[PDB]
Amino acid sequence: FSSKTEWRVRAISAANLHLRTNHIYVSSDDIKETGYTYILPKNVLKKFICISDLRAQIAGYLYGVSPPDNPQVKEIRCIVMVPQWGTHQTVHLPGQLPQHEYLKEMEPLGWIHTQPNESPQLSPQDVTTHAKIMADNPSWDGEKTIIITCSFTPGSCTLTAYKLTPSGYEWGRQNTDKGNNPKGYLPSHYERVQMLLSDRFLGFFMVPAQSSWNYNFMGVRHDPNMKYELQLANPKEFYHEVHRPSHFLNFALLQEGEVYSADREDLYA
Amino acid sequence: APRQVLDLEDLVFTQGSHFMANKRCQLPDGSFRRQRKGYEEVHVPALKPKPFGSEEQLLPVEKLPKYAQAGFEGFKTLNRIQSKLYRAALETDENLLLCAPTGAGKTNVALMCMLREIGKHINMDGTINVDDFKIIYIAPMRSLVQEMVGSFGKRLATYGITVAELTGDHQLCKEEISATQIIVCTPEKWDIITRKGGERTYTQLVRLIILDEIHLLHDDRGPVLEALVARAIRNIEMTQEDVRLIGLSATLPNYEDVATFLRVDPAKGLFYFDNSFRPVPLEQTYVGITEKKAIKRFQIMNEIVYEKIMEHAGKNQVLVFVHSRKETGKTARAIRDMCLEKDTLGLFLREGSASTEVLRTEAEQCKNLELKDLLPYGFAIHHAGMTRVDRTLVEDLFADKHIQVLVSTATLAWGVNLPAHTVIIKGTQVYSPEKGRWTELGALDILQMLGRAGRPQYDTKGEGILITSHGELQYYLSLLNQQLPIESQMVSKLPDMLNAEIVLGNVQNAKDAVNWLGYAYLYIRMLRSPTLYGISHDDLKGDPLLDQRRLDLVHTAALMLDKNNLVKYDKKTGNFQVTELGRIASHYYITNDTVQTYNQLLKPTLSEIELFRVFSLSSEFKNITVREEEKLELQKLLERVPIPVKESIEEPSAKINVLLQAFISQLKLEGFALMADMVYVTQSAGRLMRAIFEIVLNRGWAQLTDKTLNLCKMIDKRMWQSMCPLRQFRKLPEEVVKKIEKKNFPFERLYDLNHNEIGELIRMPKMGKTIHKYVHLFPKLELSVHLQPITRSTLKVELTITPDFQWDEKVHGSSEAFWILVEDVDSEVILHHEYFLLKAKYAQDEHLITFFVPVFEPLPPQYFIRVVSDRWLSCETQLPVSFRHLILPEKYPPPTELLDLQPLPVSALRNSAFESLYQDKFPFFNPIQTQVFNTVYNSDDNVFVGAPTGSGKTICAEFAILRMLLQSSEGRCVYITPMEALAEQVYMDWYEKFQDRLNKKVVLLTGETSTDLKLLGKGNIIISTPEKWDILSRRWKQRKNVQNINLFVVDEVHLIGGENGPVLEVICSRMRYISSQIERPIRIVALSSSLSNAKDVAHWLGCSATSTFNFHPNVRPVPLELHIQGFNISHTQTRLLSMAKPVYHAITKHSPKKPVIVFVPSRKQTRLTAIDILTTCAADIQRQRFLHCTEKDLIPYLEKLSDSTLKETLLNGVGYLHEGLSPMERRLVEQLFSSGAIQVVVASRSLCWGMNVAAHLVIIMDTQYYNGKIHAYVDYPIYDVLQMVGHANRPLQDDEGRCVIMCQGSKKDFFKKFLYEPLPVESHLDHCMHDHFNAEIVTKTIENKQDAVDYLTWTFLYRRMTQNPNYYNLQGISHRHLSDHLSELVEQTLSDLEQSKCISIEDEMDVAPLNLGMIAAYYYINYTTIELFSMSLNAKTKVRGLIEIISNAAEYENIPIRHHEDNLLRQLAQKVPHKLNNPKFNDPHVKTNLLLQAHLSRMQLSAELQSDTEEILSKAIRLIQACVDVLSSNGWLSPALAAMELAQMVTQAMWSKDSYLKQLPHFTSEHIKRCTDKGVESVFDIMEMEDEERNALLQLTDSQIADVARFCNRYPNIELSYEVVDKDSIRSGGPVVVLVQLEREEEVTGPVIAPLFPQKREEGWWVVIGDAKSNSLISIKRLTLQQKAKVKLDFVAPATGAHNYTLYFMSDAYMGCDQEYKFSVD
Ligand SMILES: Nc1ncnc2c1ncn2[C@@H]1O[C@H](COP(=O)(O)OP(=O)(O)O)[C@@H](O)[C@H]1O
Ligand SMILES: Nc1ncnc2c1ncn2[C@@H]1O[C@H](COP(=O)(O)OP(=O)(O)O)[C@@H](O)[C@H]1O
Ligand SMILES: [Mg+2]
Repeated sequence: FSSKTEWRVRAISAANLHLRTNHIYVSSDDIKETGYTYILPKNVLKKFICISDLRAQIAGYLYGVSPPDNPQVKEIRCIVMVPQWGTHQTVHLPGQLPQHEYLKEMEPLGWIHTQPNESPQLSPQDVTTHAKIMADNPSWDGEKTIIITCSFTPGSCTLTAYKLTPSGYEWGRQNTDKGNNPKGYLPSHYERVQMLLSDRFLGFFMVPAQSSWNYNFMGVRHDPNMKYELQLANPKEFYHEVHRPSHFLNFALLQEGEVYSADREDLYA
Repeated sequence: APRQVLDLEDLVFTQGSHFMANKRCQLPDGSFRRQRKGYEEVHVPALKPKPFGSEEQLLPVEKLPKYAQAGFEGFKTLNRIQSKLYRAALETDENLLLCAPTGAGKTNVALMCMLREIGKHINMDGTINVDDFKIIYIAPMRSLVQEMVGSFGKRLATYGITVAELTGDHQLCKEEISATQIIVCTPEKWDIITRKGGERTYTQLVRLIILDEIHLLHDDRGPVLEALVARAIRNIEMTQEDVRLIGLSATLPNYEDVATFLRVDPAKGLFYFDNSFRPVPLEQTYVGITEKKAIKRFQIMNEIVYEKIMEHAGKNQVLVFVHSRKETGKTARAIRDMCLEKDTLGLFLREGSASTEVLRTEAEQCKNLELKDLLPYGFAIHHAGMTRVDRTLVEDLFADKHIQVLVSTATLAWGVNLPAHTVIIKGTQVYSPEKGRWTELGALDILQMLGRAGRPQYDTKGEGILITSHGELQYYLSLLNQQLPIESQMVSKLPDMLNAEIVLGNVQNAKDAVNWLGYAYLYIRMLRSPTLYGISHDDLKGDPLLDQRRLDLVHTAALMLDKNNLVKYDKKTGNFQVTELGRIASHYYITNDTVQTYNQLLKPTLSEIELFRVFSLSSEFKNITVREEEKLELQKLLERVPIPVKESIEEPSAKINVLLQAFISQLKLEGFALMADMVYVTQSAGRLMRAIFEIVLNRGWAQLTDKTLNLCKMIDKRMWQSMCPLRQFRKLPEEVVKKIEKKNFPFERLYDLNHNEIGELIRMPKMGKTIHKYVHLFPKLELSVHLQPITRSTLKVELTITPDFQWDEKVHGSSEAFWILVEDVDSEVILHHEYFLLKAKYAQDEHLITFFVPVFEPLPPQYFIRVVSDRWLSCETQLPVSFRHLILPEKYPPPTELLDLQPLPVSALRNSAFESLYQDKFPFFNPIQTQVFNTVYNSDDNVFVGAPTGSGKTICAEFAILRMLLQSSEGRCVYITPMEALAEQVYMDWYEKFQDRLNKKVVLLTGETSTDLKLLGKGNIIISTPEKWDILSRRWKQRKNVQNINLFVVDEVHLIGGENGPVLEVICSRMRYISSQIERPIRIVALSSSLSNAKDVAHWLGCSATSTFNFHPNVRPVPLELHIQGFNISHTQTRLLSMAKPVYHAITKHSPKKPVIVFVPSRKQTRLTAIDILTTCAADIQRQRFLHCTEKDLIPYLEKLSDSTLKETLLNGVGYLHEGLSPMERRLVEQLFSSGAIQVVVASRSLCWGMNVAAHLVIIMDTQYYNGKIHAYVDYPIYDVLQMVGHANRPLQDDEGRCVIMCQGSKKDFFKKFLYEPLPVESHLDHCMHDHFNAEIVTKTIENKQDAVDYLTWTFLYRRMTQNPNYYNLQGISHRHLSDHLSELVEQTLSDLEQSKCISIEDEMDVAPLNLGMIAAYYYINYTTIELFSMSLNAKTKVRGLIEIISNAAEYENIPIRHHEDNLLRQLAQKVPHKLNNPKFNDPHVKTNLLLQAHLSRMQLSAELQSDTEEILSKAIRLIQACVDVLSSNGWLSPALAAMELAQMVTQAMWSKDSYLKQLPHFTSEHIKRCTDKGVESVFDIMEMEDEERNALLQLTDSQIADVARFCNRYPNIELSYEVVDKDSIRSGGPVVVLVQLEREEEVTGPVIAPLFPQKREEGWWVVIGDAKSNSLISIKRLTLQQKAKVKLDFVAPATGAHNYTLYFMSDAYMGCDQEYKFSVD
């Protein structure tokens, strides 16, 4: 980013993200039928789209349970936002997975992220990210956890859901190179999975304890090994004042400017 | 005739206050025009003072009244004009107008007008007692207000009267300025503050308002002053209470018009003085410049300045007023460099080299400003900008004449007062950001700055020089000589003025609007100069009164307000209706174009980016434009702002936006134009942004109300949130703040750190302590919540706010404001919000707020409860309220349908004798009754009938009663109501319905066990209240009269829900248990209001669903129209006051000609509201509309009255009812109302229950009331409200009944939900539990834990627990869930009961009652009470202790605390016999101690607390006796005997050491002197008296002597005989038996005579034995005798058998019958 002009164009843009919110598409494609099927409550989806930005990927972590007596469907009941920052093609979020009390009741279902340009494939950066989570986390089950990619289409939003195949998981555990075309990448690595939106139940948010989630505007304050706690509260928007301290901390001024126009007229209170 | 629309644009005056209505002017005498090249110059000489009139002298400060003289010190004589009008000032309330030139000293005239009022309230032994009056001083300028409060304070301080500026934000400082008198303010301040209502708490305490510099009428600001005064006058006409008005003006024509406006009688009230009365004569110089080109002009004026200044360069003083900030010093240095360019000519401003103190100007060298350059020479500069103190240091320098040239600004003339020999006004033109352009300065600005010309002391005559543009040269002559008309700019503002008056409710319709405008200055000006104001003389003749013009006028305003949605007004009715948008508009003084711009622009989804733009679009900024030259800087500023403007390019929107940001971001601006502009924008921004917040909050859109309140704070504090909150404490160093901002360490993480750990972060440890102070000074709340579901739709929330911060009134001040708002799942919608305000006193006191919130079909994971400070930035606490475990109640089945039946005639019951008590009242039973009839009458089974109050269920009960009547001659029936008032109300009816007509005896239960027992069993129908029927019937196993009852009736069973509900529940349950054991069925009939859960109640009380009738509130004999009126004012006084007018209107609307009842929160409020109804009754031009008979008819009724105001209120048809009224007064008022004589009655809330007179319309006013105990207001209990509502029923006549409920904003939705729906009812037994288990264990109804659980299953609690488990904190709906719950319950109840030693728990299974519990159960006393007793009473306790111990009793915490009872009880406690140890005066235990001592000292108090005293006394004796029992059981002689003594002292109302004779009636204290001097010390002494000296002692009166004789007969004459059985044979451990034998020769008749006691009582006696030497109670017994007794008591012999003891004998009532006999055994 240009860090001056680049900030503002996208900033007055994102104030319209809520317009997208009511036009969304969902990939319908061939159902494995032996697979799990994930239901995403619409409210969290709306809010998640609304906090995002149209260039930097933001990501969120999925937490849910399967409804009683129906083990093959996973309701996503919660999204957790952790300290993070994006690129246009990927997202850097820390090594620690969410730990918190409200979360103990549910299982992790993977993660969801915004995707500035729509691609009909799981980006190598993703399969690599996911495998590398999975390597370090037994908590995440290969077969149960997914990557939901939410892409910004014109005036719209459109989303797909992927699972790593074991081929993919091994490649990704192995993979170093984060470029858009790493060696040995294959369409054999991922698999699409069945997902539905729902108005039947409401999902909720988990959000960083002492800060907010969006570190894009401080990259030096973000570290892979950084630790965080959580709370029950909603995410602030991308360009929210808090995510942007450096800019509100731009004041170089001498007080005596106030000497000029010392006619104080007030008369009201 | 129909109105016509007109254009208000061409009808106003542009360039107001520069108007110059006259196009012709005048010379003064010696004046001449001399025109030079490029400039005309006009000269007028000084005026000639009017020669002193024949025998006219000045008045010294001696010869005017004694009191006022104080505070005039330093001043020996009065000014000529002051001396002229002082007489009318202090001797008359007649309104004043003075017109006198600047310098005449007008203030000190008005001061006197104040010293009169200050004198109107005075006392001998105290002076100027200050709560009677407040004065309002309106001054035109801010500096002037400041300095005025400054000097007024000093001056009036001798009186000790507190005068302050009103700069207050409304809410924090109201309660601050409450105690403030003579408050000074700008007209505007007064107008907003009146529009909000901050004034309406002040007014009617205002006898005086000063309008200072009232010629401001001519300014654009004029309409404000016009709005003030108009309101004041128009208001006085309604209230009939008057006010003095004192106008002060510069000398100008139109004086008589301003006189008419102020309602000043021209005869005695008008005062005029021309320009000759200026104390320092003024020679006027005016140079107008003809040059068109400004470029040449900015030379010419420079040169005129130079020549004029060199003219005075000799010994003299010049002062230059420039209208620029910077040019104060740009004008100087021009004069300097010119004098240097003059070859050192003009220099030597002194008498020599060293002379005239050039070392004064040189030695003052180093200073803050640019002065260091100018000061070495002859001149300097002054203004607010460059320095603070050096301004005062320059003023000191000018007064002492060390500087003869000073260039400055208008704020110097308006601020601290110093004159100059000659002053020179450069240019007269200023920059108006409001107007967007340059304009000539105002009238008052020149008048003020040129009225500074010449000194009062060091000067002979003053001159002044106005350098202006030739075109305006005429204008400035019409001013400074009196040629100028004062005209009103009112038309421009007319739409905004009208709104705010509708907003205050002062104008309902078009007519009231024309009436209002008839009070305007513009009205008298339109009358006396129509030619100027747009009225041709012919159509003026056609409408002389201007009725049709004032109707046309205001019609356009009405249309403008309608089109912008401030008002909904249809042309047909002519009526206005206010909208919330309108109110917001008025309250923020924002124009009606801006507000509609906000209405259309503002949407829920707005970003900050957009919020700013919408702000920028405010119509208030319409004239602001962007100049080419500044567009260079604006761009830079545009890239240095945090919030993107980029939506807009360079246009006004951008300029305004970037400006606001610049101000918040704290940025200095190079251009002057931009600076002034920015100032305008930011000053208006507070009100603007705030009105946005208010709007967007009322809508409920969460996110944007956050963004907007935060913006508000950011404007107020001048910073972004991203900056450290510590900055709002200005006390802090900047570098330290910046240092803590350097490292990012989140602020809320500062609380964990101590003083050292703080300093370690920024490595500045020296600061470590101070920082800490601030961190804990920063307002912090912690909050807890208790949540329980009410219905599937609604949850109840109890929020507990606990202050976490250290209060300092030099920071937090008198009050701190917080918004609590509960937001929905996404923090999207605000489900509810309240304004919570924590006062100074109550920091550290946890406040409890209770409110309900809705829930919706996809039950959400949680709500959020947010709390945020109003003014404080970055100060917030959020509380997730999680529903993850919530279990919603079962949805409630539909109410049983009201069948369509042939309405049942009274001819149904075949009994004629029954028909008789109905037929002559009503022809037919209502559908409810007729549907219940066959079930309740022709059939024997238990029924439940719910129908909303007013449905006639009483006679439904009477049906069942009649059935029982047929069933058996002697058939027995018990009837219960939860309200004692309602009980008496039932008894009065049923006694005539049954005992009178049907011969069947009817009774009403009372306090005493004995009398009550005797009562039932003689009666067929027993009417009682739950407590009376608990104590009796707990023991039911022994009392056959309890068991044999045929019918049992519970009325208002929904009352189970409320407190004192558990007792009701427990007695119905018990009733069922009895019917279980008696083997005979006992029919139960229960009556409730509409109940959603009626099924449970029925199932509990054993009604089959087929006999259950639960009806919807929409089924009522007489339909009800319910209306709810929300009021957004949280402060209760203001709210209550501002619903006064709506009350009257509610009558005139809903029930103009029909009976009306008004319920009020306060005992006293009833009077006040009756008054206000009458005073606003006059307004309507309609007097005594509520009186339906002539005054001659009311006289027989009014003869019976004490209350004097009640006579008045009744005379006009109102009247009131409350606690203090004599029962005769009340009966009378009720009679007058029901008979139809008076149409309206205002009644205390307490009387809602026991009131036997109904109405057509009922208006509930303000549903909260005041509780002294927690010092807060608390809502009316819902059932109460429903009862008040049910009080509008008139089935005999009306086809409808009406109710209006005026309540707070918060409480609106709650009523909207729960008044219409049937009500849910839950059990409270779980909380109030111990007492009953104890009592029941005592009866051996609970023999062991199992019996306890079983007992639980008979209750309503048992029923409800599984229905709505989350309410009872039961976590599951399962079997073992409920089972485990009840188990844990009896477990802890029995444990807590065993800990208290009321029971013993054996093996862990069985239970038995112990001593304590036995007592408790016997006297019906709370268990904690007698536990307290158990740990309190000791061996050495005596009456001093017994007073406080018996006071702390639980039954005495029901005693409440009223408005300001903290001073009252202190004043009483001062004078009582026993003082207390640091007592809190809001505590009811303390209050009952003091009331009790008061009763013992026979002190007569107010009837208010006297009622209270009587209630305490009612239950006192029981407690006392319980103490006797605890003490005797514990084995202590002295305290026991003393307690019996206390019983006696309470009975006869006297202290322990006192005359025993004072028990006799008509016996004074002065009687005791001669009685004791005679030698007669007791009643046994006056027994022997024959009829010779008996009445011949002191006073002889046959009636009183007989009244004493009956007492003497009734006084106990009792002879005992005591022996020890087999005295000579006694062994250790052996039984000792002492037999006592009582007899009485006194005639046995009647009860104890003790007139000072509310209860009738019998003679109780204790026969005690004890060894008095060891303070040991050896034995005891209790008895009631009546003419014969035999009482034997025994104990266990100690030691060897050679011993001696004491026999005692004692009463509970009479003093002095106590008998001791010391005896020896062996
Ligand atoms: N009796 C007096 N003795 C001394 N000074 C006086 C007296 N009466 C008035 N003044 C002077 O008059 C000035 C008051 O100005 P005034 O004409 O009251 O202004 P305003 O327009 O506010 O009424 C004060 O500076 C005061 O010094
Ligand atoms: N059949 C009837 N026709 C007209 N009015 C009735 C009838 N029955 C009762 N009322 C009126 O209803 C009032 C009491 O209403 P009710 O519902 O019985 O009291 P509650 O609600 O306390 O049980 C009485 O004042 C009586 O005048
Ligand atoms: Mg009743």
